[PDB]
Order: sequence, then C-alpha cells, then structure tokens
Amino acid sequence: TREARISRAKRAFVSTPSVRKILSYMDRCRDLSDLESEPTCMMVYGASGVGKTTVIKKYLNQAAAAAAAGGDIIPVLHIELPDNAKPVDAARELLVEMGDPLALYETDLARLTKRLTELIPAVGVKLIIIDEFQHLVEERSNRVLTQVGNWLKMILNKTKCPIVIFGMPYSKVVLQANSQLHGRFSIQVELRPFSYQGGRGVFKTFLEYLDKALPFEKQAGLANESLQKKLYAFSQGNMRSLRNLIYQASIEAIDNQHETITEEDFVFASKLTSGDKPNSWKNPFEEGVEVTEDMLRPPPKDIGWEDYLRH
Amino acid sequence: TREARISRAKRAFVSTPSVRKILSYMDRCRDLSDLESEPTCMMVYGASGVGKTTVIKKYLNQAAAAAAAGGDIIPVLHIELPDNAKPVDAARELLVEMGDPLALYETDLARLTKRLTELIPAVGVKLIIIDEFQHLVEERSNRVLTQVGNWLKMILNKTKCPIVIFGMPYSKVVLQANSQLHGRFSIQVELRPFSYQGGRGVFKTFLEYLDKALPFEKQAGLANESLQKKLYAFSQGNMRSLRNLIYQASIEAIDNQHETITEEDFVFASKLTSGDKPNSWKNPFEEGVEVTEDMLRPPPKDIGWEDYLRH
Ligand SMILES: Nc1ncnc2c1ncn2[C@@H]1O[C@H](COP(=O)(O)OP(=O)(O)OP(=O)(O)O)[C@@H](O)[C@H]1O
Ligand SMILES: Nc1ncnc2c1ncn2[C@@H]1O[C@H](COP(=O)(O)OP(=O)(O)OP(=O)(O)O)[C@@H](O)[C@H]1O
Repeated sequence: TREARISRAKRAFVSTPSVRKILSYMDRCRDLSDLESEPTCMMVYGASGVGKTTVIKKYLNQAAAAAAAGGDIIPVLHIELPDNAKPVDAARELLVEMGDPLALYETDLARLTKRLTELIPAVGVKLIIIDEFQHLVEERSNRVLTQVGNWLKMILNKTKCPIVIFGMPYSKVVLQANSQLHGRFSIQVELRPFSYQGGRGVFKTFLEYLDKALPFEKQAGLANESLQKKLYAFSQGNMRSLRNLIYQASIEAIDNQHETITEEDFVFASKLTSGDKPNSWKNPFEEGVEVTEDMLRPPPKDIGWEDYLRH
Repeated sequence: TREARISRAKRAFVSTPSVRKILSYMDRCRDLSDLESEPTCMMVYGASGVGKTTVIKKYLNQAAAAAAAGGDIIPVLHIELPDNAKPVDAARELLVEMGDPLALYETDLARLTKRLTELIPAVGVKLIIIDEFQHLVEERSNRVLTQVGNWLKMILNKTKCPIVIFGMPYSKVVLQANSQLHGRFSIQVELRPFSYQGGRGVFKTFLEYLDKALPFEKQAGLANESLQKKLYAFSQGNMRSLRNLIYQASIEAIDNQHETITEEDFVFASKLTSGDKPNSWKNPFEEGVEVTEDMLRPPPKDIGWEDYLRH
C-alpha cells in the first residue's frame, strides 16, 4: 500500500491564480490593520467544493505555524459557525477556539463579550477567519437572522481586528440584510470553479501541475486532448469531485501494482464517485459516451445559489 | 458439565481480516506518537454487537499483560464514558481508572484536569482507548453536547497522547459537531458486520476457524452448504447473536452427552435466543422455513444509525 504514497496522493495542493489572489488579499487585509483604526474586512464567496477550507488551511500553515510553535500567541484564527447560530453560540465558539478559557458554562452573552474583548488584544489576535456565513439563512423560510451579523459589527467596532468571513454565494443576502455590515465589507472576491475545456486555459496548467504533484514517477496522462475533455465532462468545475476521482483512480493504480493512472482503473473510479452527480448528468468514461459540445459549457452564474432558489 | 469446557466454548476468539486491520492500525497509532508532537488519533465506528469490546480486550491483553505484571506502569487504558457525560464526569472516570488517586471527591474540573496532566506522563500512559462515544448524543432531542469533545481536544493538545475513541456509527455526528475535533481524528475505520452467504467469503473461513476452536473433538458441522445458509438466515451479520446461538447450542450438546453440535439442540438454541430479533424476521430452523434469497441480502449502510433515525 505505502500509506506515505496514499497521503501524498490525498495531500496535493496546486496554487491557481484565483487562490494566489485570495492569499495576496488575505496578507494585505492582515498587514493593513494597525488595530487602532477600522480594519479592511474582506468577504470571500465560493460554491460547494471550490477549495475554500484548503485556502484557509494553506493560509493558517503559511502564517501561524512558527508563531504557534514559539508559544501561546495564536495570531490568526479559524472559526466555523454552528447552524442557525445565536450571537452567544458563535461568541462562545470564538472564545473556546481562541486560547484556553472555560467560556462555555456561563452563557450570558454580555460578560463573555467582555471576556473576548479582554482576551483578543491579550493573546495578540491579528485576524479572524469565519468559514460558514450561510448558516445565518434560516432553513425552510427565507428570513436571514441578523443577531450574529449585528454582533459581528459590534465586536468589529469594539476591538478593531480584521474579519475575513467565508461562505457560499447565497450568504450574500445576509450581508444585504444589514446595511452597516454591507458598508463594512467592501472587498468582495468570488472563488468560482474552473471555466472552459477549449485548452491552454487555467484548467490545463492546473492538471499539468497536479500531474507533476501525483506520487507516480513517470506520467499520469492528465492535461492532454482526450483525458482533459473526459475529466471536465465528469467534473464541470467542482474541485472536490475532480480531486475525489483523481484520488480514487490514484489509490486504485497503487493497489494493483501499475505503471501510472491509465484508462483501466479511471473508469472504475468514475463509477465509484458518481453517486452525488445529478439525474440528467452522463458518466463520460463507461462504454461509448462521445463527449459533446453541450457537456463542456462554463458553470452558471447562480452555481452556489440553488439551495436558496429551492424554497 | 465441565465448566472448563463451558468457558472454552464461551471464550472463543477468531481473528477476521477487519479485526487484524484494527489491531495493526492500533499498534501503528501507539508506536508513531513520540509524546512531543501531535498524535495520530484513530476513530473506530461499529454497530451493536460487531466485537469492538473483544477487539479492545484482545489488544489490552496482547499489549499491557507483561507490563502490568512488571509493576504499576499501565501503558494503555480502557475508558467507558457514562451516559449524558459532563467533562468533569468523564475526566474523573479517566482519573479513577488510571492508577490509584482518590480523584472522585473533589469535583472542580480544573484541578483534576491539572491532576491527570500531572499523572499521565508520571505513570507512562502510551494510549487512551474510549469505548462509548454515542453517549454525547442527547437521548430524545438530537443536540450533541460538545463539552466532553472540546475537553478531549483540550487534554489531547495539553498532553500529546494518542486517543482511539470507539463508538456506534451515529456517534459520527458528535465528531461532525466540533470541526477541530473532526480535523484531529483523520483515520476513520468502520468495523461493520459479515456481508454475504454465497460461500467462499470471510463468513465461511470465520465459521471454519470457529468450528476448529469449539471444544468438541470431531466436528461441529459449521461452514457447509446447508448450515451456513441457516446460520446467516438466523443472525444477519450480528457477531453477538451468532456467538450466543453457537454458545447456547454448544452447552445444550454438552448437557445431554452428545457427539457434536447437531440439528437436535440447534433448533432449541434458535427458539431460546430469538427474543431480541425484529417483528418481520423468521426463525429459519423450526419446521419448514425454506431459506430464501430475500433473507441473505448484505446488511444495510445505516445498520447502527436507526436509534438516531427513530427521533
Ligand atoms: N489548489 C488545489 N490543488 C489541489 N487540490 C485542491 C486545491 N484546492 C482544493 N483542493 C481539494 O479540493 C477539495 C475540496 O475541499 P474543501 O473543504 O477545501 O472545499 P470547500 O470549497 O471548502 O468545500 P465546502 O464549501 O463544502 O466547505 C479538497 O479535497 C482539497 O484537497
Ligand atoms: N473474532 C471473534 N471470534 C469469536 N467471537 C467473537 C469475535 N469477536 C467478537 N466475538 C464475540 O462477539 C460478542 C460481542 O461482544 P462485544 O462486546 O465485543 O461486541 P460489541 O460490538 O463491543 O458490543 P457492545 O457494543 O454492545 O459492547 C462476544 O460474545 C464475543 O465473544
């Protein structure tokens, strides 16, 4: 097996220009705040499985690794809101994640607000990264509960620290709900999936560097005329479904001792990770799926909105 | 009677490839942690009566028998959380199980956290095995109380010692509740029941080696065309109900001096241990139960989820 080779196939990061744009803006957002004046506050949108969490994890490592190794400093944070979050819930989650208080027994919302305003300049917080902002949309109705948004405005104005709220694109209406919180988050970037198949685009050079990063020694066959068309036909832009197929195909080619990823175990990997794919979607790998013009259209505008459009 | 023979029938371990996978990963999880850097932290799921407690007991014996015989060292632990556990409750249970403090009079959660962090490197703890993780799911509501989970993250980061949390499959949502605790427990294995009857599978060789291990001298008749079909028809994959039937049949054949386990006392053992079995299930042993295609389907995906799906 060589689980070292398996973890090498699973932990493969390839920097796209969109990711490097987000990382440059994140480094900018941090280094601009003097923690006296009002911070910059970026909002980053992005659909289901574009690589937002990977961006936050890549930033976390490249920023706070040596500083966390130095001592209890924790310069940048990573917060994942709970579903249908109250200000007290997201406040105490922010508290128990940041350093080591108790903070989750005494829930009175005011004294724990005083605690984390006492503690944020104490440890030396430079940035707050919130991952889930679509949780403030109620599930079945379309009201967006503005208690956490107003509390975020409160904690932003009380202790001047830059907040980079990540979320799905239909979380925009939560920022549209509060006009003050809308005015605060000026910088808005859209981390949207891969665009076209025609070749010599960002998708080809991405698959070229991922072909380089795969643990096979000689070639993996990606980013050629035939296989790139079949790859985009399987996974439109969704980074996660593409990486899942490549991961399942890689570990399949590792299991039965092979040369590289070939058109032997890729078909098996396609039939394996085609459970989530929609009703009218066709698997381009099986017996005789002539990959069409209609399969290779760019992803729509409302790609990460559909759950909001469903009600 | 010969209670020696009875204890021989009761204590019968047969290693499956799934159990050897869990034991190899457990030995790996222990021997990788240097107790300076962040440990590996495996999660092992498994339904109601797959043989989790037998795996922990087999590991406990094969690991810590000679070291516990040497002196007060206790390298590996075995912890069974109480129901609706608070951090102080599971903390003091961990304390009073590990070595010999008093530890269960002074409940202040902070000084006993300090006590067990003082004591874990003192005695030389190498591994912590937690058996019940589904207790952190509240009974009638579907909130999963995250105080014990956050305390487990706390004790993991404070003293770097590998924790192998066992539990039922619907305990997964407790690991989904805390994103940091989710990120920590990377290695996740599913100890699921036996799959098919068709023959020449893991079930046949399992019953072959269990036929060997039984205290009868000549044969027990298991893992043949007829009896294997009747055996899977009685107990789908549930190791405990299979082993109970075999145990009751064995001690029935021991009571009235017999040659082996025959189709005389097996019918009596079937009617004896068929109380727990569901409403629509049929006993394949009684008078004329022609064992059908519909009886021998593999166990479902959500085999250990049903109590979570009930509310
Ligand atoms: N630049 C990259 N190179 C290679 N793989 C990548 C890259 N970016 C992301 N991935 C992969 O994409 C997958 C998507 O996981 P991730 O959780 O980051 O997505 P996400 O968009 O945050 O999902 P969600 O919206 O559900 O939170 C991961 O398996 C990750 O390894
Ligand atoms: N490999 C094996 N060979 C023979 N018998 C086994 C094997 N594994 C488990 N058993 C038997 O299966 C039964 C189940 O016991 P055990 O408590 O280990 O299951 P469990 O899934 O942990 O149950 P619970 O979750 O209720 O604690 C025991 O009687 C044990 O002897």
